[PDB]
Amino acid sequence: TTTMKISIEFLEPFRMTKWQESTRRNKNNKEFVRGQAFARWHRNKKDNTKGRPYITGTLLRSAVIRSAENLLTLSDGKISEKTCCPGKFDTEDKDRLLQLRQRSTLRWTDKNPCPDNAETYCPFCELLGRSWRFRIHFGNL
Amino acid sequence: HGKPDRLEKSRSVSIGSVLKETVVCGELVAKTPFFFGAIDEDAKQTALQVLLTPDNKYRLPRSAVRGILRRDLQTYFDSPCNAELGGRPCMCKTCRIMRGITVMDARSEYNAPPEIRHRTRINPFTGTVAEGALFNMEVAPEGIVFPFQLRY
Amino acid sequence: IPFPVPDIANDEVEYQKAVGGSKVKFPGLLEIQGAANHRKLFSILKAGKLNSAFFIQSDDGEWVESESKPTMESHHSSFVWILDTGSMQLRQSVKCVKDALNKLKPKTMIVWVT
Amino acid sequence: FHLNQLNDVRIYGESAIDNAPGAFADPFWDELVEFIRMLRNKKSELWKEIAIKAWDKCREKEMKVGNNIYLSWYWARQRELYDLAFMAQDGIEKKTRIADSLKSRTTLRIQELNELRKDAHRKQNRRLEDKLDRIIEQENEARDGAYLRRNPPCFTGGKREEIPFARLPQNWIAVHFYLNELESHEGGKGGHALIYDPQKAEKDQWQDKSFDYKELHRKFLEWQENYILNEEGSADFLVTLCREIEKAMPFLFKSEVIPEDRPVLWIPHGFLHRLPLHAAMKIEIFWERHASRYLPAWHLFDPAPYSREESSTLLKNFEEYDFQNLENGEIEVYAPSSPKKVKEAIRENPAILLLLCHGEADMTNPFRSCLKLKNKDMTIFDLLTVEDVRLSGSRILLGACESDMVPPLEFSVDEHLSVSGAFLSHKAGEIVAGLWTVDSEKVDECYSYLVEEKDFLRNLQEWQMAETENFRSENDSSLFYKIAPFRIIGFPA
Ligand SMILES: [Zn+2]
Ligand SMILES: [Zn+2]
Repeated sequence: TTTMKISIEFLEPFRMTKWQESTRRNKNNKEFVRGQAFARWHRNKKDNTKGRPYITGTLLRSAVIRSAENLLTLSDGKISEKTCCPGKFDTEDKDRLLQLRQRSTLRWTDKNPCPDNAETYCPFCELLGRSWRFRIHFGNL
Repeated sequence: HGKPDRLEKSRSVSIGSVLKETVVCGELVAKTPFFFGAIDEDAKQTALQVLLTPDNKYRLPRSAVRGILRRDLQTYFDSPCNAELGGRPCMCKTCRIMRGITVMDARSEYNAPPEIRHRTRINPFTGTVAEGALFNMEVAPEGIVFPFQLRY
Repeated sequence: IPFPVPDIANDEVEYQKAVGGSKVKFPGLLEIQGAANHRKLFSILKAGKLNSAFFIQSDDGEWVESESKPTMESHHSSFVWILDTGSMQLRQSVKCVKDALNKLKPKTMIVWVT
Repeated sequence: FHLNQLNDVRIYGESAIDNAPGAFADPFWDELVEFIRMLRNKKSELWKEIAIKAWDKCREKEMKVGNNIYLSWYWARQRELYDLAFMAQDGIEKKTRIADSLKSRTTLRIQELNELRKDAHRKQNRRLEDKLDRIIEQENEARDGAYLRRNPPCFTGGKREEIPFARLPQNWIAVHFYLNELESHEGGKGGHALIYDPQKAEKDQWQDKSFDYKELHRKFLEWQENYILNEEGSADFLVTLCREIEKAMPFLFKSEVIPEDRPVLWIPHGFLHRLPLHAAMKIEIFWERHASRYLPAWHLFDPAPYSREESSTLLKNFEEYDFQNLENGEIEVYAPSSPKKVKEAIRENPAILLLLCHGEADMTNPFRSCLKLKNKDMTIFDLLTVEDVRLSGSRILLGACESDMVPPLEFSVDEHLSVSGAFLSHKAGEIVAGLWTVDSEKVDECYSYLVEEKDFLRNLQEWQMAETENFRSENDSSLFYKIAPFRIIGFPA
């Protein structure tokens, strides 16, 4: 593996969620689900407010995927000599997912997604990580 | 808190390859005193309080600017938006514009303390102050200048 | 041979690009052998936006509608060629020309080919 | 029930339903549906008896609800009881009665208000006209979600007879749709088409065909959003949707279901009011086999003669384009028309009324859908408050875009309040209108033929077939997008 160091610089005041107990970090808690787009507070020890803020790599990943959809829309799906399929955003075990996509997905081709047992995946499916094992892993900030 | 919908159906939408970004820069200048309300729960002495930065500059917040833009767009089109939080994005003419808009949060160079105004209510029957109706208010002066940047 | 029963052709037809939620004139009748108006017509037919029909004179002397197609890019010596944007208007105007020949809707035009 | 005293369960359940309260706001109605679901989940045979009696009581007391506001607030929550009764009931005709009792309950009351306004006008009861205006105004407010300061007034109903299915003329076929959400959500088919052939012996007159509507609904939503954003770049999604109709309902192209070349009456439900069912695509299009006609609901079936007046009018506010075929017909044309002219024509009961103008369906509230007339838009709200209207038996042709479209939302009750629906609520004979944007040249050439040949059912089919031969040569989505939007609403004598 090869490591890419990154940093994020804010130009405006950013929003942060209120810390919650582990019994409440699930889809049936409206307060937790509403805060999932903000920064988080980490308590060093659960019975004390002492802590520090952080940002999950999952959120950055989601923002990057949205950006990739827009860029591929502008290029008509071309990236170098390769062309991207529509990606796949369809899961049978829904209840695994804490959040589900409500917005529509941007479209650039009629072609079907890459097969689930393929060896070769187009760049968008590599970015989706569809190719304990990661191909592109986002750490926390 | 808005509740997202887990039975929402999936859609693919083209939007096309034509895509432009317009940038507008300027200033917003206070022609009257102004009041962006925000109470510090640990400050009891003043009843109505103004929003400030931690270093006591006046703040024109992004949330208010977006809210006013959405209000004035509905005033232009002359049709209120009825949509509730959650579910697939609303397709009315105002929401589609607001989904392209971006605005900077802004603050002032001016950082002097606010004015304090007295305020009261008169009992109409007796012509004298009503029971409990004495209160005070922070106010931001006229003449403050804010940077303004909008993108679409 | 000049076009028989010329009384029934229109004076002018005016085709226009349609609109919803760029003009071209023609003189209503053309006579042609098997050039500006001809190139103009050829432009529209290559664009593909006129319906059309044909008549042919059967040996008994009566004109009958031809079983043929005007593909882009028999013993018979003259053709009547009717064109319209409207399919149903064409089916009406072709009836009118059948009655006229064997004894029009506004956008119909006639071409006499010899 | 927990004591297995099932005859006493029957007795107490019947006693409870027989004494049910009038107000659908009462918590009784929640407890009743919970009770029926409990019986069904324990797989007790009692559940089918109780469900049908509960439906019959609910249907009886919907009749007493006084206006569309309370109807949308409280009765709309009882839909699941109709789903349960539809599943309990085995007879197909009685299934169809259960289905039909849910449809167009608000439009019925708008129609009754339109009738009341006639009697008030001819008797100059001004204060009754103000009450009639207030109720429409408050209904308009409620669909914007606004708080109502005053209790809306209540109106007793018209003479709501139950229409026998036998009153369909002998040469027609009727297809009644129902979308059972509970059955769908449990993973069943959930979509039903109830098909009536009046020519057969009575034991064979009904068929019940069922289908899965989830994918059809997804492709509808996909076309709808692409339409709002593009719009005419959505033609390929329209072709996809029309092919999906046949994928979901393969029985539409089988002669043993729909006999050869007989005309079909559609009575849709839910989002099926939005679709061009006449354009289902096997290539073979449905309109090549059958002519089609639409009603919102079967209890609205009311054949009346066409108007006797020897007068017709064409009103135009459309100056980009020259309608050469319509403007050289025998009908006189007035342009540019304002809302005052439309209000004048609408109280002359014309034989044929043509309106050529732009139109726009609202995105949030049906009452704000409008026609673009000269200096002012005319909305559905304006049409439903014109004081003097006389359209009984008139034939109406709307050249406007989206004149049969409704907002991209699901209202709390089954309803299709388009502009075409507004005209039908004034008892027009039949209306021709567009389900989406309409091309001006196609409007000209279609409506000219309809006006010349005054039999809309056959003539629209002949026009659609005559255009399809140009579709086949290249299978161009853009051309199909231009043929498909027109449909006929209403059923005259
Ligand atoms: Zn791929
Ligand atoms: Zn909206």
